[PDB]
Amino acid sequence: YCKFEXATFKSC
Repeated sequence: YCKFEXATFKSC
């Protein structure tokens, strides 16, 4: 989660 949620540093 937060960093690298699947795509890249996004969310949180």
